[PDB]
Amino acid sequence: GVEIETISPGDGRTFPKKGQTCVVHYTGMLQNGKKFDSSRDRNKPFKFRIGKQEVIKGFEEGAAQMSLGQRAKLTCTPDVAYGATGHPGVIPPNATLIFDVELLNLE
Repeated sequence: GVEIETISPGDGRTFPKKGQTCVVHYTGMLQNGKKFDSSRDRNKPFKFRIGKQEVIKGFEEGAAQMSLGQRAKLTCTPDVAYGATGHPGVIPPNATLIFDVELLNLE
C-alpha cells in the first residue's frame, strides 16, 4: 500500500535501479502523533543501495517510484514494516508510518 504524494519539482526521468546507491533525506512521522526519526537531525543523509532488502518494504517501493529532486510523501502500511511486530520501544505494533522523502541521489 504505497501511495506517492509528490511535491512537484525535479526531473521525472532519473529512476533508481538495482545495484544503484542513492541518497535520501528521510524524516519520520507518526500518524496522529509526534516524530520518531529524522535524517535532517544528524545531517548524514543515509547512503544506501537498491536490491539488498536493507530498507523496509514500504520505503523500498517508494524509492523506485521517485526520481531526482522530487519530494514525495510516503504512507507506509503496518503490514509491510512493523504492524505485527512493532519495533521495541520506538514503534508500537499496528502502526501506520508517514515519511517526508526527498531523493537527491547520484548514479
